[PDB]
Amino acid sequence: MRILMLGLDAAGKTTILYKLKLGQSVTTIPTVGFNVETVTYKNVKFNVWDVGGQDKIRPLWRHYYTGTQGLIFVVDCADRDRIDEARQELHRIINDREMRDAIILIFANKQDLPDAMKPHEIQEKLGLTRIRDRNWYVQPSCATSGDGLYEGLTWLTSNY
Amino acid sequence: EMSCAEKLFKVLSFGLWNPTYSRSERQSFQELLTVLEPVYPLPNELGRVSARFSDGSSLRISVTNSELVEAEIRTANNEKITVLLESNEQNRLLQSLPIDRHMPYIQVHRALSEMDLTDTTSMRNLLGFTSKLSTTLIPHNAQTDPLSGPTPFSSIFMDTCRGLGNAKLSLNGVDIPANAQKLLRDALGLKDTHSSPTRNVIDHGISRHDAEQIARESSGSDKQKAEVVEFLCHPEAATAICSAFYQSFNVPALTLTHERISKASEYNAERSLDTPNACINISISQSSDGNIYVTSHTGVLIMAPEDRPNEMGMLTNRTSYEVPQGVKCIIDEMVSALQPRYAASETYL
Ligand SMILES: Nc1nc2c(ncn2[C@@H]2O[C@H](COP(=O)(O)OP(=O)(O)OP(=O)(O)O)[C@@H](O)[C@H]2O)c(=O)[nH]1
Ligand SMILES: [Mg+2]
Repeated sequence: MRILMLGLDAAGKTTILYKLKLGQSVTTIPTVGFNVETVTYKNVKFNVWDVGGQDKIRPLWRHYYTGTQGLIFVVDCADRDRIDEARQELHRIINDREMRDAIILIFANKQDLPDAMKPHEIQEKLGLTRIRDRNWYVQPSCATSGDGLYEGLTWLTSNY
Repeated sequence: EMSCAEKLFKVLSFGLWNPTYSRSERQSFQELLTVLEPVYPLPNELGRVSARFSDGSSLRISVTNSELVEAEIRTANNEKITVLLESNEQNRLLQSLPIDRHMPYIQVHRALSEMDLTDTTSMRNLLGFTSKLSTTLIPHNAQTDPLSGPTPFSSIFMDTCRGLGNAKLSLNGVDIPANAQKLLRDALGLKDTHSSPTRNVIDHGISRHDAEQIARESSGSDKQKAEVVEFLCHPEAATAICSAFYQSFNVPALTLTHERISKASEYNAERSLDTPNACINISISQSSDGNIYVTSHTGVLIMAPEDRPNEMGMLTNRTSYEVPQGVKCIIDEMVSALQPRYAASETYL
């Protein structure tokens, strides 16, 4: 099961990548190119693809779509100023013919934060609510703790 | 039966962490690891290190851009030993050298057995081990590049005057101690409130005189004391010494970590412990071509990620650059000449 993690920069994708790859949270750096690493979980070897989410290098992810089976969209639930800038990237992502049919984990990551946006509001504020013909599950997480992540795996695994 | 240089490399090779040593062993390893020093690397190398021991053995390690390791040892009895090898996963000879690496996250070390972070002195000693260890590059950023900002080096001579007396400081491998350090502070004209050095120190470096005293009062070998003297007597010396104490070199790394830094800082004030902010550790080298190379480390306390509550460690910021031969200790010139590389480490217990 080849996985592709997508999201805006500074969402915590890379952090989740190594929270899961190393088991312990590390201090990440602006991902310039990409990372990829493999994670066996419950006899299942995810193959996750981390690509820089900076405004700049956004349209290079399509170079990655062909193969994906689950769109982990990882979210910074404190940054509300690009909440729209990101409710859109989501629609563009799965609309592109590449990702027509694919289960969709949503990491409401950065919940430990004060102004932590609730998991349901995430569902709402992304536009996830009025959409069907589609597996889309919302997963509250803290990437630096580990919260949610291995429950989100459960969904990827389970629902596939 | 072995020279210090052979012992270190063997230890470095086996595993500087492999949990077996008898403390008496570790303690004597840290000792050896202290003389190891980053020097100017070739454009095709990750970095290069060099050491001169009190038994006349000498250790040089190159690491090529493709993490390929080349070692040279010269013994007590004029033996020449070349070693080829790759650091892998078990050894990680690479983690155990003061070199910068390209990685998605800040390299995490562990400390040796009974190392603590409990006081000012246990801190300089953690830095004493972290400053010989590997770091991860933080890619250049106009926003955090302290040389990018509007006040570049503004605090240079205050940090210098302040850090002098209270740093680990190495000139071409020779340890400059606290008094020699204050002596070098005076030699620059910097015990002063907040003046700049003499127009003499600039342009002429230090005087032969001050230079001799300084090296005289410093720890190491005579031949090495002579390099110190000759290095001091150029202006690039001042440039290199002063810029090395520059406090904002840490900005990129603090940019990444500031909240777990704040936590570490808060976390100590609740206890009533009084350990300082930064611990400073500096290595300067002039190779025979007269090239000058600086590696400056600042260690600062920092909390582990939330998944490891109540665990404190050290964040080791390395800043490295050559001081091209022609650059005197004035702002505009150092702003345009120096091209600091920034890299950081996190070390825990
Ligand atoms: N408070 C909080 N911060 C987080 C969380 N997850 C990640 N971060 C931080 O947010 C910053 C961005 O995390 P990264 O994983 O590097 O961001 P990215 O998504 O990989 O962005 P790019 O590297 O540019 O592609 C990092 O400093 C993380 O430590 C979280 O759950 N809570
Ligand atoms: Mg990233």
